[PDB]
Amino acid sequence: CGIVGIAGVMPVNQSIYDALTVLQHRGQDAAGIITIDANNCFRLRKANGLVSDVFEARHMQRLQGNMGIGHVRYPTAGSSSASEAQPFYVNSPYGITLAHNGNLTNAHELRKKLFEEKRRHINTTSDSEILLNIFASELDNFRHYPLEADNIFAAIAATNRLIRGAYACVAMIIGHGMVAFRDPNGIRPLVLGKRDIDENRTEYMVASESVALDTLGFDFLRDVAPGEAIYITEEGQLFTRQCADNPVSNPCLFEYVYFARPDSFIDKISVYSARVNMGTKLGEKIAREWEDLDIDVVIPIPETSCDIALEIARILGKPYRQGFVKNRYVGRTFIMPGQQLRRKSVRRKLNANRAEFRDKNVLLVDDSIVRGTTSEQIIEMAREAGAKKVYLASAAPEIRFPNVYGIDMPSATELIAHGREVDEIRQIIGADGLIFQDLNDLIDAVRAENPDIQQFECSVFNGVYVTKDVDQGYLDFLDTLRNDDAKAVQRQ
Amino acid sequence: CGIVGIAGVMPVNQSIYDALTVLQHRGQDAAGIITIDANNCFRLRKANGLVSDVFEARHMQRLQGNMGIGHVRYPTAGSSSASEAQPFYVNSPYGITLAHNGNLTNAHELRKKLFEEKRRHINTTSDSEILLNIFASELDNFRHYPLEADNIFAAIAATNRLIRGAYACVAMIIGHGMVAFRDPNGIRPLVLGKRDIDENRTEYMVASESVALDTLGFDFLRDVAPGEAIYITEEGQLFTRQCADNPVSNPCLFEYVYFARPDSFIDKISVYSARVNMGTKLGEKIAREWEDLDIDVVIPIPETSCDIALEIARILGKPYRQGFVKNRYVGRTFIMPGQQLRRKSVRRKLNANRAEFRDKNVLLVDDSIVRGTTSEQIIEMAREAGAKKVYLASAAPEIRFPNVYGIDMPSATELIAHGREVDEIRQIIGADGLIFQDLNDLIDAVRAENPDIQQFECSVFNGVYVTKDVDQGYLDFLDTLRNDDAKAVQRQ
Ligand SMILES: Nc1ncnc2c1ncn2[C@@H]1O[C@H](COP(=O)(O)O)[C@@H](O)[C@H]1O
Repeated sequence: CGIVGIAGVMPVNQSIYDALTVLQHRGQDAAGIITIDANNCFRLRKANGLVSDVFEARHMQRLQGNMGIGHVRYPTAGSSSASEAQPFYVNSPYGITLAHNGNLTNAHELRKKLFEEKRRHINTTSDSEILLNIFASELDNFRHYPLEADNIFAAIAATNRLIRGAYACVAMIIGHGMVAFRDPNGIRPLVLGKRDIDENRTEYMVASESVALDTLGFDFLRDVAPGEAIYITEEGQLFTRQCADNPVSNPCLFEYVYFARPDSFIDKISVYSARVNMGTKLGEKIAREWEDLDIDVVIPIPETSCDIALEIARILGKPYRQGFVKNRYVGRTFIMPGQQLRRKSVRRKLNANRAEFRDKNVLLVDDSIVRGTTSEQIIEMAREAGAKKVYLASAAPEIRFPNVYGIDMPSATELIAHGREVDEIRQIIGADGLIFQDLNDLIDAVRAENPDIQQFECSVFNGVYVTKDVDQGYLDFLDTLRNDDAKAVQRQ
Repeated sequence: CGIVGIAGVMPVNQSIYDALTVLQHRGQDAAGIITIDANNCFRLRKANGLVSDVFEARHMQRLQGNMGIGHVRYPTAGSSSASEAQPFYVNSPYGITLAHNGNLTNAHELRKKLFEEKRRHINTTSDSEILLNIFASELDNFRHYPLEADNIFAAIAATNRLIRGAYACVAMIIGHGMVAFRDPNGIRPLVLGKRDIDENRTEYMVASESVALDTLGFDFLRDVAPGEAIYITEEGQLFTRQCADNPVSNPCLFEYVYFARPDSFIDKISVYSARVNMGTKLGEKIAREWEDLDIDVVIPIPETSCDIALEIARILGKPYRQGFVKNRYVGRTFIMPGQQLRRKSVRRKLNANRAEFRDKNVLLVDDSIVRGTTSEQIIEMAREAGAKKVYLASAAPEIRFPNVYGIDMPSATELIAHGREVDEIRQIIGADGLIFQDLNDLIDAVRAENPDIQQFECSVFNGVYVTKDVDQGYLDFLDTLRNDDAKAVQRQ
């Protein structure tokens, strides 16, 4: 998911729209934008589909005000295509709205706490609504008006003690301002920016990625620190505070692997550069370990893999050819009574340039291998195209565990790498040869861009969750959400 | 514009829908599909928008039949966005539908002929409607029913003798079958494919690009030769006949340069390979002419330019780096009361990776330059990013002339290279150095993939129109049309 928040001195709707357009790659399932108009009332518009689908002229009209936050969703367990999208909001205390990217590992607990102690009803399965409510109830502990920045930081701190997992949020509070905070572990991305209009009138902005600041002409100030809370008042003043106890930087290694746009700088690290380095490391490993076999060309599997494979091709000193072209326009498949000769699912996504495979032992490069069904077919497609030997190289290490901090992944039992050795996986997908990026390699490659970061969040590879609170009782609860999501979507 | 036609032994609506999505790059203004149902009646659905927007479940359900044609439009003169899209259909004689990619230079004269000799009214300005009525008019010369393949071909030849321009056409005549033909010069792209169901049944299909055959699992048969016609009966019989005098192969050069997909093989030439070749020619040329320039990095402008730039960087022995990222999703700007318009952005379509320009002399590579408006802003961005010297290389030569063969292009007036010298253009766009590919070189690059092609269609570069019927007078006519087009679109 991706979030944006702009506190400006002029109408923020188009900016929030444009900003979401460049964050669109973080979730195309749904989109929402909410602003505070001249009368101190929220103006909301959220629905499923791309940003362009969701917002029309009549919708932009009503999205009045000089401050608003936006969100683009990625379907997950607890928030399917059918569920209510973000941002959510409550009218008390004062009127709060919030959008978030990340996942609360103690969500269930919190829903219970909220009901028993605060009698606060959570109407959806979105942990975003829970988070908004915990935050809301904490602000309810201040009897006087208006609130002082500390109050808000107190609330935020309290919230950090109560919730667990990964999160990067932005929210607004009527009559006061806009706030944004990152989890104590700095797992989920969040950056701050500004844009001076004139003498003493700066507009501030926060977003999941730097590309949102760029596209709007905002000056990149810095990343929001782990456990830190930012608060911009309605008068344009920026305040900050450390709201966590033991803040640590354990950036999500996946953001760098393929989820984030390569022109983004996350925690002083360039996604593009990081990826190139991944090609260097993998290319070196391949030269070392696959010394004897004869590959004739390196072929990336769109999209992420392009620059990485190029680097590997360079290291291997072999030609790089664009063998697969991605079908940028994917249509809907209509269920019609007797779909005679259907189109191959894989071909729905990619197309193979026959000329690049004929009688060539090819080496395909992909950012990651999750299910393997896909992988198996891509390999199959290559053999169909005329490739003698088809070898696969993954830029990411074996994905063995599901992500519970913000990235939608299938259950541990669906991940083909879970409980399998490289050679088995190779046989299941039919690759003549398979090879993965070693985890420490991947780390060095990213860490090279910023040695200050000493540990990354990489549980999907090692099964080590920085928050420690992930268990099967919890993993199974996520599956209950997913099931209700599937019956809801199936119902539709 | 792109076209597709399938003569199948089972429903074709989803397949045609599938085909058009991989040809979506050929036109995104409007889409249309038309099938002949079990009752020998036309099933049509056509509207403005992408294929995935025009076709909803209820429409697909109506599109019943085992034979149909599809069309994705790119707005041109006469066929503005507000204009009725394709396919078009006449109820007589027999019932004919036609969809085409190209343009008729003698359209205006033909429209007059139709009215005076056949009292055939043309409701739109789309030359396709004229092409259809001409064809219809020719088929109206036959008494006996049904029509023998000979009558259809004779009719097609008669048509070829009256119309002039470039055109790849697909049409269906009720109770008979589908016919496809290519202009006598072989300008517009058209391929034939086949899919074998069993011993006694085969489905055939035609498309502007082979990528459409590829995706539907059709075996590539061959390109439809210039002046040739293809007839596929409702019973599955394929007929081919040469319907033009002195046909010659002059494939459109712009297809290979930018218009077509890299994974297509237009007239035996792989678009990808042609593109890579262009980078060799341009790299060598730069290495020769720009011998003393300090070029720190080769940065391609997405996306056509990527693989080309890669080649140039190899030739120059300079590092290739992704300094520009194309925002895959783009939205519309809104007309709201009171707000200020800031409708002047390439930043909406592109984002610059700052770190890749800082204190560097960059060589920006683009596929072509038309109005120069884009390139100016691209160069500006690169300067904003901190680049010292900004040089520009254009994969295509100077576009000084308007295209009148199916490819949309602004009037000569809006063409920056029209009436200007390289240096002059460089000054207008603010580049430190500007270099274009030599036309003869471009020809080598493409011709290298298929030496049998003597001459190509280069009018946009040299002003030589292979149909020998274009002159200032006619050019003015096309502009009066663009003025009518504007008004209809401004109106909506
Ligand atoms: N006829 C065309 N219509 C639209 N875009 C084009 C066309 N020819 C080239 N382009 C693209 O537009 C850029 C040139 O446009 P302009 O700056 O308007 O001259 C190139 O990078 C191409 O991607």
